[PDB]
Amino acid sequence: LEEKQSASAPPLQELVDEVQSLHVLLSSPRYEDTPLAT
Amino acid sequence: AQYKFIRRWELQMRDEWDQLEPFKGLPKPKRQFGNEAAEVIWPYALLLERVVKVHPFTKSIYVYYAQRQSTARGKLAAEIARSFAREFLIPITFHNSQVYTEAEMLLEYSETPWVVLHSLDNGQKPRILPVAPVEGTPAHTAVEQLLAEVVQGCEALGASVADPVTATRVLNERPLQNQYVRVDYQWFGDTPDERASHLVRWEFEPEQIEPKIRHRTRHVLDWLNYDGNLPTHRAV
Amino acid sequence: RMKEAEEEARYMQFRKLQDTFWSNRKVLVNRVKSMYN
Amino acid sequence: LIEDDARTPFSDPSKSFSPRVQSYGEYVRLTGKLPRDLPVLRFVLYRDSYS
Amino acid sequence: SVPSAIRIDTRVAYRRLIKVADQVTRDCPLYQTEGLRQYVGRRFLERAERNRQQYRHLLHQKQRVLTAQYGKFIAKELQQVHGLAELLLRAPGNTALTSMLQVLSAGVGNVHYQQTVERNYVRYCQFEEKKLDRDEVEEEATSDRQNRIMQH
Amino acid sequence: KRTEEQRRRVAGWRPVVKLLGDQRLRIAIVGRMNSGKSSLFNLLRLEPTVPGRSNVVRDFDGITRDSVEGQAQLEGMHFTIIDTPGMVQGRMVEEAFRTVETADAAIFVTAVDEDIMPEELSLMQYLHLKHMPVVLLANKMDLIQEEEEEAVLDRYNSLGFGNAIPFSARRKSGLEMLAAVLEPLYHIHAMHKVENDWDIEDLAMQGDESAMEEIRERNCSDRFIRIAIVGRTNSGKSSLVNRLVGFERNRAVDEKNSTRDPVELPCSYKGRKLKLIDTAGLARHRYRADRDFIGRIHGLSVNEIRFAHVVIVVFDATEGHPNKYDMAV
Amino acid sequence: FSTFALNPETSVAPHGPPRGLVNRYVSMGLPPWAAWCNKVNRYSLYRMSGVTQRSFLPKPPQEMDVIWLNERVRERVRTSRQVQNVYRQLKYPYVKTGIHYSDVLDHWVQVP
Amino acid sequence: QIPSIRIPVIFLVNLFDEAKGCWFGRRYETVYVERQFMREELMPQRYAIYATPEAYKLLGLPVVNHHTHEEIPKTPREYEKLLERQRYDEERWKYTIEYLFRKYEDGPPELLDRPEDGWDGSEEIALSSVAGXXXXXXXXXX
Amino acid sequence: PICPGLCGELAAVPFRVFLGTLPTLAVEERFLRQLQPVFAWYSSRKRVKEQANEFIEIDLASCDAELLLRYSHIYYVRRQLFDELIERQMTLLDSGKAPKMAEPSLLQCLAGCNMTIADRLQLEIRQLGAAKRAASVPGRRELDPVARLEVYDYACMMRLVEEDAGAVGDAEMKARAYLPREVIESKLGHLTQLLLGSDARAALDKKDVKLLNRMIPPDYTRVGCVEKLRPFDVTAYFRFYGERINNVKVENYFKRALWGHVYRRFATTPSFLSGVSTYWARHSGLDASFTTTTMPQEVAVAVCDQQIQFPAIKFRAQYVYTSPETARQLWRTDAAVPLMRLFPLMGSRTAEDLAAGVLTDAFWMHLGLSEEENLLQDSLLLKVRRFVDEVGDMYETNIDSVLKRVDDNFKQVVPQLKA
Ligand SMILES: *P(=O)(O)OCC(C)(C)[C@@H](O)C(=O)NCCC(=O)NCCSC(=O)CCCCCCCCC
Ligand SMILES: Nc1nc2c(ncn2[C@@H]2O[C@H](COP(=O)(O)OP(=O)(O)OP(=O)(O)O)[C@@H](O)[C@H]2O)c(=O)[nH]1
Ligand SMILES: Nc1nc2c(ncn2[C@@H]2O[C@H](COP(=O)(O)OP(=O)(O)OP(=O)(O)O)[C@@H](O)[C@H]2O)c(=O)[nH]1
Ligand SMILES: [Mg+2]
Ligand SMILES: [Mg+2]
Ligand code: NA
Ligand code: NA
Repeated sequence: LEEKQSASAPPLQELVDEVQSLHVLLSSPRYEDTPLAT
Repeated sequence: AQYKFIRRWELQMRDEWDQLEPFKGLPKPKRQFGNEAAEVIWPYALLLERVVKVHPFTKSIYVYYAQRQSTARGKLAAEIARSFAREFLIPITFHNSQVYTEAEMLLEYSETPWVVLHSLDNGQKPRILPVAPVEGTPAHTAVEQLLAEVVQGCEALGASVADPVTATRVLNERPLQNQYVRVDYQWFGDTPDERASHLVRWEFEPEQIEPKIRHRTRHVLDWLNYDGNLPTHRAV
Repeated sequence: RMKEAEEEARYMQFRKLQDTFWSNRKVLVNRVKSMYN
Repeated sequence: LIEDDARTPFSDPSKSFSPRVQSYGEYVRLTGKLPRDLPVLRFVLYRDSYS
Repeated sequence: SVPSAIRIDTRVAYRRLIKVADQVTRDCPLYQTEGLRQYVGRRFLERAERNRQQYRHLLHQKQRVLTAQYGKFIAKELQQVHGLAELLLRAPGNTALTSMLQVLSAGVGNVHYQQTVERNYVRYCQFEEKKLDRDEVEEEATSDRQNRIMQH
Repeated sequence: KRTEEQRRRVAGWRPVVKLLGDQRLRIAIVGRMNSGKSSLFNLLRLEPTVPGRSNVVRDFDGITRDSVEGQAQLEGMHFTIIDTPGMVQGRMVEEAFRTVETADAAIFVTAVDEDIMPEELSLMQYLHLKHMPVVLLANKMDLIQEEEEEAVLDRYNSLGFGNAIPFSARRKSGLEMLAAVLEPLYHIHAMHKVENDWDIEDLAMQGDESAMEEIRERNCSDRFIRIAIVGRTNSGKSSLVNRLVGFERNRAVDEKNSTRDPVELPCSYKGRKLKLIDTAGLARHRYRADRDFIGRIHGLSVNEIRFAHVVIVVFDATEGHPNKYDMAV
Repeated sequence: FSTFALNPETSVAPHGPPRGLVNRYVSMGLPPWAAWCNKVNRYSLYRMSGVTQRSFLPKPPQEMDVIWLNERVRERVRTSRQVQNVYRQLKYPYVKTGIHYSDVLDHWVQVP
Repeated sequence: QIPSIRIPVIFLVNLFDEAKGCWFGRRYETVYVERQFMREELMPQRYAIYATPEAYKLLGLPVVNHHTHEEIPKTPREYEKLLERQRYDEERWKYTIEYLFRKYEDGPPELLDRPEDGWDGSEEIALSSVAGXXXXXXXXXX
Repeated sequence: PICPGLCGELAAVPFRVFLGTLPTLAVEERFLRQLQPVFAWYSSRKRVKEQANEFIEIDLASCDAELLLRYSHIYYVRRQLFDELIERQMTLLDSGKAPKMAEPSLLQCLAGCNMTIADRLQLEIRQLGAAKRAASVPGRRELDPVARLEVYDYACMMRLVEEDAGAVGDAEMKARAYLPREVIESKLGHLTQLLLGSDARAALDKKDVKLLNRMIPPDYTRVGCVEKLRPFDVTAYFRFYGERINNVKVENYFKRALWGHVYRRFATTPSFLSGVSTYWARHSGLDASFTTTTMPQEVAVAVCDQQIQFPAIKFRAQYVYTSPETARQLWRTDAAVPLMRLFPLMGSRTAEDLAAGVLTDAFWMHLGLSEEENLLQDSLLLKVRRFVDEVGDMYETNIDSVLKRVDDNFKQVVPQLKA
């Protein structure tokens, strides 16, 4: 592995990314155990 | 022809035993074209005369030299690299027990042989050093200067490490690498205890030295030929 | 000393479980203060 | 592990031992998940001479 | 290097063999999804390469009369293939044949292990076919003897 | 040490007694020295007739000096398994060469604590020449870690033998998996017996004399006469049983205590089924008290006397008057 | 997991003879395992240190006839099986009458 | 368990063994002979004298100390060690780097090309053999 | 080595070539002694270990087959390779049953070209026959120096005669030492920039990079080693890079082949190779004290003459693949090198390749630019541009107008026998 590796060697996008990530964290059933303050 | 097959197997096994009678448990070295310095039986006297140590943070040392050269200086440098690979490579790994050393003869034209040094850090780039022997310096001092250069390179590579704590930890948890060295223990001893029998060894372990035999007191008394403050029996 | 840090990691989960339970009780008792007042 | 016999000394490699428990283990309460839409819990309480 | 008719016939034979192999895998439980399909493919391709090499060596009116013998040899090989297919189709009923197919699909041991199981499969099927006849005629003989004894 | 003068005499041995031969599946446990061959044989053997008899096992190089055969039972499969001495000095003994050639199959057992020395490569290629069915069984599987199983098992698959079987003789794991591999051979050998049983019956109806005498051997249903040969060490009793069978079946060397596991051999003498059972050399208590392992081997010697039908005690006649301990026997 | 196997994570109390005793023995000259003797005191340690030899000659040095070079009769002790008993036996060297040939005088000469 | 040691001895005359048909030792030659042999047969007939530096000096040969009986072997292993040490002291040139690599001084023998005089065309060998995931798609609005 | 860079997209076709029965690896010893300039590729190739036999897994579709056949020097293994090649080609053609055919009027000129080539055939086969009887020399040693010359050893004999014409020892390796791939790609990008301002691609396609990794012999994969290319590999790479970087449409493959052959001539030119080549350690930054970054002129001239020699055998080997009906005949009767890299480029493609090659070679001989100096001059580049665009347009407009040029240019490039 060593030998082979040495031989080989406010934007709208981010805003909508935050929107999608927050919606996922809110509506996901895996995160249903999130504390109420969070 | 079954008896002939059995005879062939016996002959092959007899040759194998003649080759590795004291060399059964160690692994076999790489069967390359430049690593001929490993399959040969090394004299322990020569290995003791050639004792050289490198920085503890290095893990791999390879040398690459061409088989056929075009220039006179290229032939000289290739001869220097070959002499170094045949003289100082095996002592380095045998006396460091941490580094893996390898030599290679490339079937091409390369007037400048080189040596690569890999440290214990996986993210750190290896150090490459070309063999440029001075024309005025003979082969002996040229090989000596090459050895000094590679030792200084290993020292720099080990001093430029990122995290010495993790370097030392991976050094501790790295297995052995000098298992392939075939050495002939000649008139010096078979086991390190008999080898260093002329020196007091204070580095021991209590649970290791504790014998586990039945009636160990009786056996130790018999071995020491010591009375043990025990009254003699009848003896009359 | 590193094995000692591994012992805390086993019980550190439960100490976090106790804090969040009261944090839920503090935020819920705040909601009923707005509903009834 | 405690010694199993007294006649044989600790020097014998064939010494037999027996395991005896010091603590049966550690236990913690079980706390189920609390729903958000139903935080209010209703229960019945039976008390005998408790204020 | 092989005539088109022979190529078509051997493709039909290999298709039938693969159909029978998958049918066996689905009917009796083969614990691997690949099963004996890969082993059958390897063996058939090896025999195909061997026969093609033999045909290349034989190509050297003598060639015309040898082509007929080679075609008849290939026809016999394909009839043996059909027999193998029928035996595999009847295999799921018997328990030993299923175990043999399972060990051939798993591929444990050396080649001589798999070869002895491969070659002896047809012989074991024929042995089971003859066992019923032998035991039936023996039971009929014993029944006739017992009847003629009861008459005496 | 084999010499042309010695090997010429062995060829002139005439069988005093006829070996019965194997009528069931034969499997030889082939492997290296101290690889768990005897321990694997203990889990597989099942002899309710001689319960005290077992295969000796110890974490030492060269515990099994001589081969031993016995009946084994595994998931309703009746067959016999042969224990073979490990490759000593990187070579097999002559008693083990002729023994593994009689077996139908073989189980190549290898341990993972030590790498594959060039001796197994010689033995594996030796079994390749005989065209014998061999299965690779990786013993001592419990020593390997979970994250290391994929590395070692990829190597055992590259030795020509496909899909090596993981097995642990101590934890008895993989026993139900080794049984499934032997299932086809059991039905195969059962197929060979009945077909050969049909051939020997047609010749009997023809009038062949060699076929009628063979049927009478199978038609003979009598209780076995277990005849054991016991005696003091260095007395020649193992060398005697080799003269009975007609070849060097057991090992017989000048050094004392060359047999460490009793060996049983089914034979037929004048139409009487009998079993010649080798035994280890008995010894006094003042010689076996300090020597613990010899006391265990002597324990297996006295046990075979309790189940032997006819005991034949041998003693060195060159001494003249027999030994005092030989009378106590 | 087996409860009868000692837990490798824990560590039992050290029981064997300590660094002090082992270092004292190895500095006296005996091997480190030699600390496994029986009932040693100051005088027994002085005796087992070997500073003086427990040997002698069959005759006084002025009355010696057989040639002995660096040879002294020794005493080997062997403790019995059970306990507390020992057998002490003397051990004599291998006297072999050498019959050599002298270069100064012709005829050979023999001497024990 | 002391093995049979062989001692060095300086011969004074060309001794020819009649039985085996060879020379025991040339004149002024240092031979490793049996102890009993030298003591009972060679010494009395004055055919050889013990090899010592003073004997070499008296005979005029170049002095050399073989260190006889310096390490009295109590075991064949120690005897082998002593013989190896004596062999080294005799030929230190046997244990140099150039002699250790005399076989590989020209390179790999497999790499070296050797001329062939002849061969039988029927010895050629011609054998043929049989030669037989998923991820996620992440989109970013831009 | 009939055509450097004549590569086509095709599936991998594996084959297990025998190596020897252990422990007597006789053929392996022969390979170690003979395959020295290609031992890097030999070690890079995968090894297959049977129960008691050893096999090398070689891909016939790749350049590995031709590379082994050129340096084989072992008659039985090379004849078995030849037979396997021709048999699998016959089977693939029989299974395809639909090869692309060229225009019949174009194949007539190429058919008439084979008439004048038989004389040069008779001369070059005599050159190949004397090299076969030179096995006793320690340089090149064959197994049978008295056996009759056959069809399969044409590559070995041609390489031996090229070495004898170069008269310098190990010219191929001496050139690979000074020819590294990175600087070659950089200067080839510079050349395609100088030739086409905007009509050149920004880079090479990834599929074509995979194809080139398939068709180029692999070097050592060590940390300090640098990828180095033999002069033949450099010529092939130049031709393929040109013919794949030119932005001519796929329907006008003639212009792409013309660009490829122009690049091939640029590569085979000695002065261009000397100007482009640099030392590998100089490129990597290891050694800079030699100051010898220039390629040896004698070795350059020798390795260029190596590719210059033997045009007739290459022309006939390509005419074999020009038509499949004549391929089945000439594969086992006349001279033919059955390379799998030429089969996917069927009749039309290979005929356009032959036409572009002869036109480019004749234009090269007419200019004589390989004589004076400095192929990188603006006047010469503009002449090349005008030539290639004129030839492409003339081929697209009228077939006979360029067929007459092809005929005269063939007569010019391959001269008739003189005494
Ligand atoms: P394509 O059409 O180009 O391929 C055609 C092939 C088949 C390659 C022919 O060129 C060819 O090789 N033809 C002659 C060979 C032939 O017909 N072979 C038929 C094989 S019969 C046979 O014996 C194979 C049976 C193997 C069965 C294995 C059973 C295993 C069960 C456990
Ligand atoms: N961990 C582990 N040890 C085993 C296993 N099987 C055998 N051993 C050990 O291996 C050692 C030798 O056991 P044996 O059964 O005598 O092996 P053997 O091949 O018959 O030995 P020889 O007759 O001398 O060749 C003993 O310590 C056994 O406990 C196993 O499956 N796992
Ligand atoms: N002189 C002579 N020696 C014999 C004869 N038969 C056997 N021996 C020798 O007796 C010795 C002992 O042989 P074994 O067969 O191993 O005797 P054993 O009783 O099985 O020995 P243990 O297994 O150790 O108990 C060997 O050296 C034999 O060669 C004989 O008939 N005459
Ligand atoms: Mg055993
Ligand atoms: Mg015995
Ligand atoms: Na053992
Ligand atoms: Na004996």
